[PDB]
Amino acid sequence: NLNRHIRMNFETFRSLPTLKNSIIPLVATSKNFGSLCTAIKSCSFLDIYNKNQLSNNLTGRLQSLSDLELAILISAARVALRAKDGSFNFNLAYAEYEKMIKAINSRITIKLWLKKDVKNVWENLVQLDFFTEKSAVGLRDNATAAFYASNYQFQGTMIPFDLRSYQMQIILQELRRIIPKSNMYYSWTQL
Amino acid sequence: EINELKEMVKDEHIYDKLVRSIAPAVFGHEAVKKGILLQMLGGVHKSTVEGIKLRGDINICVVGDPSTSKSQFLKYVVGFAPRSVYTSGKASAGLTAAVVRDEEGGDYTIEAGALMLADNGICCIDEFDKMDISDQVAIHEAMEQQTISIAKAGIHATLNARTSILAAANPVGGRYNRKLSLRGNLNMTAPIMSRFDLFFVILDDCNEKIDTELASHIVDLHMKRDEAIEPPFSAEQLRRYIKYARTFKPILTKEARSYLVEKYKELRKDDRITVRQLESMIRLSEAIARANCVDEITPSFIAEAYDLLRQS
Repeated sequence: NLNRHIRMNFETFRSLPTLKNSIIPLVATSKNFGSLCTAIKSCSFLDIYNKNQLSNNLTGRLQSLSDLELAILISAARVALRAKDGSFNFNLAYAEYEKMIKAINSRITIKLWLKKDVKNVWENLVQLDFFTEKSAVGLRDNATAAFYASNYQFQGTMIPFDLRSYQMQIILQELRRIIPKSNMYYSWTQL
Repeated sequence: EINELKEMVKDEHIYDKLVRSIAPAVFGHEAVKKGILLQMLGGVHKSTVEGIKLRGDINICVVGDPSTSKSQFLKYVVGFAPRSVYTSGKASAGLTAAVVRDEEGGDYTIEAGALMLADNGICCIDEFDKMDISDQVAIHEAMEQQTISIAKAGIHATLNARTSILAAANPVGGRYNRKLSLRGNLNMTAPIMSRFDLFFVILDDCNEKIDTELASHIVDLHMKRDEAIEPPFSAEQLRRYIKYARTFKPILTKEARSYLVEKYKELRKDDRITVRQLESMIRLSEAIARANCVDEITPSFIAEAYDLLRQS
């Protein structure tokens, strides 16, 4: 298995200090001699290690959200598929969200939330980077280019919160592959 | 016959076998089967407190993407209902009863055609959107008032024709987009879009769990008279049940009217919706009362019609 998993490191990374990084916890987590020999015989810790390195880039970001936070974002992409650039406002989300809700009860008991509360959920979604602002250069390269962006007063804050034209990070079609069919909104991943 | 009819009106699960036995060759689509089953029998048309007859019939129109099983219902109605005339629609005055001359007196006679051939039945028009403007305004002139008028050679004659239009339509591009409303995608004017009690929109995608069952049902149907298609009971008692429910004539109560005003407010809160959709759900209420064979209607059976209107 150790020879098997080194082959994976040859494939994607093909760089030794990446693999060299993995062994350092694997040889310090043992407490007696015989456990260490089984560890390099099993290499199951490398699975847990590659789990943790993966656990919150994009997928575990998605798995660790509640029922509403999925339902907002699922509506957020179904609006995003309609326009040509894919941009969508908060009112188009909410309207879409409401329309989506007006289908689950009629086909059957689910608390439809208000306007004044979705903003609190909408705050975490933009800082979970599932959305982006439409024209926002994220990080400047050096210091004096960033300092030239600090003095610049902006126009997007001067339009209100519910009209900052948010665009999409994770497209609608890819949501169907990650969201299991056991969830009720699986009919909404596909259009 | 009465021993089978009295046995079939004393149980409680008749309607659930009726919605899956009105079209045994079609997999899925219970709402379309519900509207097709309630569109065979109407109700409460009688006479208005003044002296004019109202539209007591159910109009059913099916829309959706290409290559579906929605024409199969079209092929079933005409093979099962005796009062059923089918037309291709694209290849169609004839629809609204055309005029032809006789040489004795050079006098006109009115041929029913698609529109007046059926009596207390279902006239089914496939491909409703490739028709012209003249036959569609003749259908609209035949639908505002339950009558058809023929004006030819100086004489004017109108007559009572009762029909339930089963209109099969398709979009302008074929694929149904959820981007906009029904009006811009159906591509027909408002008046001819009105006086329709129920619309059935069918959209398809890749959902393997029901798709494999649909493909297995399609390949299992392709054999010599399979039992897979078989319904819980045949059409032998269903024809006399349709006739027995047809001669019933039921009526509404006060609790149903008090729930109906709130249901009309709930349907208008979604906003076009006017008096015609209210008349369509009122006519569907006595049809579901006749199908479940209950005289004085309770609002719990009208709640399923409210859910059917909410499902559309």
